[PDB]
Amino acid sequence: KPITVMLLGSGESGKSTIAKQLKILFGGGFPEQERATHKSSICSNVVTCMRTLIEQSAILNHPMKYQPKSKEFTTEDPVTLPFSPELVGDVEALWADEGIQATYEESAKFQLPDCAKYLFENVKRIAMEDYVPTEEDLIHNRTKTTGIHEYDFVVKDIPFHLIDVGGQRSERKKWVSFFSDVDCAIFVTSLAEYDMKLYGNTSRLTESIAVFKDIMTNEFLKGAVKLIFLNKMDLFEEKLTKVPLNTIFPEYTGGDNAVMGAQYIQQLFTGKLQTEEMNIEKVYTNPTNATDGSNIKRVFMLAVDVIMKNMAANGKMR
Ligand SMILES: Nc1nc2c(ncn2[C@@H]2O[C@H](COP(=O)(O)OP(=O)(O)O)[C@@H](O)[C@H]2O)c(=O)[nH]1
Repeated sequence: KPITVMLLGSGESGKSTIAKQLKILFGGGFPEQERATHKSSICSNVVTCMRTLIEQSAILNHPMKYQPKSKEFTTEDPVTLPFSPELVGDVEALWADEGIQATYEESAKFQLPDCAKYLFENVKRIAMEDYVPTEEDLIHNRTKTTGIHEYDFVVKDIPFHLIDVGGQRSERKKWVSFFSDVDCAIFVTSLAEYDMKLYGNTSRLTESIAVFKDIMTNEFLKGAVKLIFLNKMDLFEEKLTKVPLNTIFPEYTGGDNAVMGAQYIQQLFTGKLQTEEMNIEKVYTNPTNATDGSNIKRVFMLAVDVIMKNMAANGKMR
């Protein structure tokens, strides 16, 4: 029987990106027909993300040199099926325009999907008539996984079964207790959300923390190893330079140091629990960059050993 792993997290923690990444690395990836289903949302995101920046450049007074010609940037209507011929061209001009670039740097804050820059840098290839999304596009594109995804992979000749629990907090609860005999629960959280508000909970950070505190006391998850992926370490490093951590936690003295800062956030989730960073009741932690296949491969590897060691010591095996 396969080793079972359950992914939990808040929204926009990147847990769905982790799951696609493991299917690519250890599953069979995604076949052309599965990939082609993502064409419309990717094509749509190209336009909507850029409308966002144009609108924000007005709200934030960064005048534009360039002026869009295409049908697509004269309307708020949903995005049609084949792009107008001029769409490609003015996406490239727009992204190179001084005012748009200035607006992009003030990304904190309005709400710009993480995939924006990737979409723009890839527009020549996305706007082609015969374009079929690649696995890398699927990694970077934003999708809403209304939540219950299963699959199997193998790692170093050992069967794994992955349960990806999505949905509202209210249905997430339903599924956690449905699955029996889970060997490992992986909690994913976005480091870059430390400054984002909400309104029960006030901020994204406190909402994630309370989710995690659930996992730690959930009686159906006793027996399961608890791992935390502090995700979006890349985004967090950079974000720290525009929104310093002590503007959110004035009781913090570590400054620009993304390592010390990630630890500070990590310690807010784990309190008095014993913890262990896999990079050299007990909670294992590791920062991650889910859009980096190489990073997720190296990191899940450490994880397999932690899961195996633990199971051996708990009288479970294979
Ligand atoms: N830059 C960066 N983006 C990420 C990372 N992890 C996830 N994302 C992005 O976050 C967006 C949505 O995250 P998603 O996997 O759908 O979250 P979930 O479904 O709520 O668990 C996608 O556009 C991803 O490309 C990361 O480590 N780095």
